[PDB]
Amino acid sequence: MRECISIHVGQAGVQIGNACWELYCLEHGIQPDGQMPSDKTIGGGDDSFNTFFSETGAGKHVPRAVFVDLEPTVIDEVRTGTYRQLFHPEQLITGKEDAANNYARGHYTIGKEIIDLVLDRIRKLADQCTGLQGFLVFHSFGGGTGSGFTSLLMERLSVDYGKKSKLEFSIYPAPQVSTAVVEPYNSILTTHTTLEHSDCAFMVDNEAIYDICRRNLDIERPTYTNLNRLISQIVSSITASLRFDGALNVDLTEFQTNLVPYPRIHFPLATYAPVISAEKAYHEQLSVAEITNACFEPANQMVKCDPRHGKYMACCLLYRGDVVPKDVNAAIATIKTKRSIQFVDWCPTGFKVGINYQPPTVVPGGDLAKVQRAVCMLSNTTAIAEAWARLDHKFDLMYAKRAFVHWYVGEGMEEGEFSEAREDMAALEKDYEEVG
Amino acid sequence: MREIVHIQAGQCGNQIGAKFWEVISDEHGIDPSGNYVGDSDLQLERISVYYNEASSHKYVPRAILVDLEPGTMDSVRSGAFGHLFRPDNFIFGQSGAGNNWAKGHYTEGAELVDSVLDVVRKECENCDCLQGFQLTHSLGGGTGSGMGTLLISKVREEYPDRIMNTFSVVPSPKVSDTVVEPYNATLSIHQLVENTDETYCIDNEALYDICFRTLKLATPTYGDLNHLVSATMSGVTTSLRFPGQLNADLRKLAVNMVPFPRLHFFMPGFAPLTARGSQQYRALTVPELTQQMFDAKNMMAACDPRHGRYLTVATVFRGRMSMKEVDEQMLAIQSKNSSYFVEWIPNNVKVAVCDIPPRGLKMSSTFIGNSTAIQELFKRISEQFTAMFRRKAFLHWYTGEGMDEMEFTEAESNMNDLVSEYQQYQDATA
Ligand SMILES: COc1ccc(C[C@@H]2NC(=O)/C=C\C[C@@H]([C@H](C)[C@H]3O[C@@H]3c3ccccc3)OC(=O)[C@H](CC(C)C)OC(=O)C(C)(C)CNC2=O)cc1Cl
Ligand SMILES: Nc1nc2c(ncn2[C@@H]2O[C@H](COP(=O)(O)OP(=O)(O)OP(=O)(O)O)[C@@H](O)[C@H]2O)c(=O)[nH]1
Ligand SMILES: Nc1nc2c(ncn2[C@@H]2O[C@H](COP(=O)(O)OP(=O)(O)O)[C@@H](O)[C@H]2O)c(=O)[nH]1
Repeated sequence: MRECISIHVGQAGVQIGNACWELYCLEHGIQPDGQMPSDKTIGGGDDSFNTFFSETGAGKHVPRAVFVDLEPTVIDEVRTGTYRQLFHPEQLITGKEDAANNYARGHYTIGKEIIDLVLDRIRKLADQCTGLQGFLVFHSFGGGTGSGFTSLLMERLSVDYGKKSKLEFSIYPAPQVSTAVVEPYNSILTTHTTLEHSDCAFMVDNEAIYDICRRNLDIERPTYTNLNRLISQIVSSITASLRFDGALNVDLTEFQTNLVPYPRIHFPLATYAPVISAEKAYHEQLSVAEITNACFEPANQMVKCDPRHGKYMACCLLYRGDVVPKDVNAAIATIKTKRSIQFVDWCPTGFKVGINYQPPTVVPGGDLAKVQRAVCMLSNTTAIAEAWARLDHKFDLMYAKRAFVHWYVGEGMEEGEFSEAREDMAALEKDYEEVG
Repeated sequence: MREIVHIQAGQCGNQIGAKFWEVISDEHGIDPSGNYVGDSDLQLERISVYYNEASSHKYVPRAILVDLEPGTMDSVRSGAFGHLFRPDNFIFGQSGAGNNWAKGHYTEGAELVDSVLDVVRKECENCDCLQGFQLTHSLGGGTGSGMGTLLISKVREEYPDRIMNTFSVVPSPKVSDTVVEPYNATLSIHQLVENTDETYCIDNEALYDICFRTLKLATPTYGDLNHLVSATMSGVTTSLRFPGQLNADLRKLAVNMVPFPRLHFFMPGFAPLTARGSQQYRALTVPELTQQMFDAKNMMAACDPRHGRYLTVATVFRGRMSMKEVDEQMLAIQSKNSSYFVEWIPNNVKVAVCDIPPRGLKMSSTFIGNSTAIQELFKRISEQFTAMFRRKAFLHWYTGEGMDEMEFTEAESNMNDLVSEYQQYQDATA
């Protein structure tokens, strides 16, 4: 009874979406030929899985998402991958030439000649909706397509739909899988023009995902199928709230309300704990108290920043299977050991919990195996300023001697944009640092 | 007297006032089916104050219940005495009333003020003369604070003459899930000071404090505290409901009580503190009532009056009682506490006596004071508001919903000026 639309931009976005949509199939029992025996095959739905699949009279359960790429190299792969028959006759978006690591080329030159088609597609999809909450866009700060076009898309959407919210999932690109060197300019130039049209954005750092996969997954060569699968698992876990059924954090509005205090501070940090290694059959057993104890370890968060230096806003949680709220209360009492915990004086505290009575789903033939309990703490820390400071150092270095600047100026951008965005990010990091 | 129209707002209002209707309806001995059970005329001397005849000359309560969260109708029609009301004023919203002002204050609710004025005028047509109004609400959430202030202003426009009284519940950190309360409370009392005639500060902080530190209940629920407030506000209404020697009325209560032109916040109290009992009770007698009437842990505001002064006083005693004895102890209490009371109005501590016992207790009373201690409560609320406000917080919700920063600033200016007024009248001399 509340529709939802997602959208994928860029190679990273489309790959993550590929890795996520089949997880989404698995979770509800949806299968490329599945039928979910409790339905009428004609709109049989309006449950929490209706928000994505707008199932047709053919009992197909077609989704609500489109994929964007300036030059077909991954969107084709999903067009001829595994769930081929799962998408409409050329509903997807294919271009002819990428922005090539150039924020400007996607922000002023190329996208400004393809965007109208994207908006037409988004509107045409939304018309079939009835109660849309907002958009969930997938992009990255690395390239110029998944960044310049994303910011331009933000502007266009906020122009056409300002009332509705639109949650974001982003990647803070790492030197380890750095496919460019002009990422930091794109990152600043995207965060600066994101705030005024953003509401709540999640960053998942490929530094962090790479570290997790290399360390606790026994993989030394993280292709774009390993890190991609891990991130898909995290995204499914976070959106399970609205996805499976009703509990804490039903709606995107509710995301904002219980997460974001201050519209300049809307980058929640997500932690996880169950990192099942591999097909390893037997290591030991597991306890809910154990995983909630682990969800405080700095090594197990989706973005590298040590929060024992700062204060939290609102530390929500989710769980899968084996309800035991008394154990949860004991867990809060234990973590109250105040060795690495804090809250903020002005507003009281709430560790809202919502339980899903389904054990977590796993990739069948992947680098994981099925477990029974799961949990994901979305702690809106003040420590998330570490990432911005780290990226500011590099942006300042590169802008010291005006490196690469021509590749942006000579395409429809001015010189003052760089300076003003740097100042704006300085104000933003000041706005984080002052809270306390 | 003339008739009274009762107005009920939100979940808190609906629950508290439904329990209050139950309490008095038992007190006036009326059956759920509208059947008549009372055994004397002294019960129905002032039944016309609230209840109106049916086609079968069957007396029916006159009240209105307002909210926007459509799940409250079934809560109304599922109480013990819930179906008592007329099936014409169960008018509610249909899409929730999330605790945001200017949603029920500006955005919507302002579209149904026509509906609520229509219903209130419709049932005051059957009212031969109008006395005043009874708005029950709380200071947190739209349905509740915002609708209450909007209704107050609207009926003040339409009926500038008659009296306007209301019950205020101030949410507290001690029992409160949401946290957007202090903004609601201050935004409310700003309208409330300048737009109503008298108001009762039915607090939650003091309520929880005493219930947990003496009554020692594990989980203060919407059941227990509803019972407490319904009982106390029934005790307040008794004086009008009963025929008394201090034969006070709403206009008379205002004239006697109201000291300044902006200080009309009362502190309803109760001497024989009562939990959910079964038998008759453990016995209580006169001097116990005398002492527990004006104790430090029996009111509904977390303040010690000995740190302040009373502008006025009032009481309404219950049960078969020695009037001369009562006057003797009251004379002593006004004699042995010379500094406790203001020197501006001698012969302020008024007293009345009632006859029908409370339906469950033998000898009780009802304290309705007007102190200078209420500055502690107001200062508390304003300080927590400004702590939430020095840095913005969710304030984007309000600004995008219709207000500006100036309204917040002026609400704080008004509250701190009010606290200054109470401080000033608290430090007079001779
Ligand atoms: C610093 O970050 C923090 C984050 C959260 C917390 C505690 C966190 N916070 C709040 O939201 C409290 C007030 C903000 C208001 C805001 C200011 C009103 O405009 C709201 C509104 C309502 C409807 C539509 C549009 C707008 O929202 C709400 O009351 C909503 C109700 C609705 C969404 C069902 O949610 C809740 O009532 C909750 C989430 C069940 C109550 N509980 C909480 O544990 C503390 C901190 Cl410190
Ligand atoms: N899918 C995926 N992408 C990643 C990962 N790590 C980094 N990337 C990013 O993938 C991006 C490639 O897509 P884009 O950023 O859109 O590249 P572009 O040059 O703008 O355009 P295309 O190459 O046509 O997509 C780079 O910016 C990388 O930073 C990862 O683990 N998975
Ligand atoms: N329901 C109820 N709420 C109370 C009571 N006493 C205090 N409250 C507080 O009043 C607030 C409820 O506001 P409400 O009227 O529900 O706002 P609404 O959501 O706009 O209807 C909460 O902060 C409660 O803690 C009571 O006896 N009953």
